[PDB]
Amino acid sequence: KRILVVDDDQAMAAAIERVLKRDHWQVEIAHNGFDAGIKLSTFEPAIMTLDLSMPKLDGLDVIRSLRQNKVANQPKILVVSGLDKAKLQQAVTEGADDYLEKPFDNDALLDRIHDLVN
Amino acid sequence: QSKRILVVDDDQAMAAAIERVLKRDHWQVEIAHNGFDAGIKLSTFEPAIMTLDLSMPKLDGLDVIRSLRQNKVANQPKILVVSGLDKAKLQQAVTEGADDYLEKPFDNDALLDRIHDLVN
Repeated sequence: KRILVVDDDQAMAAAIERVLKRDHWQVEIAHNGFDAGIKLSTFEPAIMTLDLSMPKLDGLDVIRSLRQNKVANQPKILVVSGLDKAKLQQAVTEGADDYLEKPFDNDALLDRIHDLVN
Repeated sequence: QSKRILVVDDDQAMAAAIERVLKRDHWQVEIAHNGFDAGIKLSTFEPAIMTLDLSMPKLDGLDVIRSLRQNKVANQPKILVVSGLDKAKLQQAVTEGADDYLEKPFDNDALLDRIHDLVN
């Protein structure tokens, strides 16, 4: 029941955290790649939400590095789409498990999360 | 103690030149070009030393140092900060916990002196 939220947008990351805390999830937030990298084995989560509109983080390369470094505890990757769609389609192709598109409901978030583990 | 060094730098050529000097000096080297790879390799490779470039436009070296302190990572490497124009960022990195620094441009033997000083 551990969830890592990766987003540079602190207000959005906080808003995501609130909805997950209602649905009884333990949340950690990373605003950058390094912190996301560390928390992947320091917090050791089951699902990682990964925002694809981070100017200083490329989601594709996160997915790439995950499956090409033979990392243990490799979580389910829920990709959060926005401005781009070529990025989104090749993130799922690269190895994102499921996605959310802008805009998404709080229920659409939790149903995506529950479909990912069950 | 080990001979493992993680070189963190987005400049592929600078990271390759650092790696060449360390390899020739009998160190085992991995490279990360971005923060996520750096953070992943810190677990999977467990370096004794991490060299951290302060001129990475997508990585703030202060965030790396603070993330290591705040998450309380086991078996942390010693951090050699590699600094460019921003002198205030250099001093901030050192005060916040960087173990040593190296100012760019540097010679091969200046790199080696720092690396050897961290392990001695």
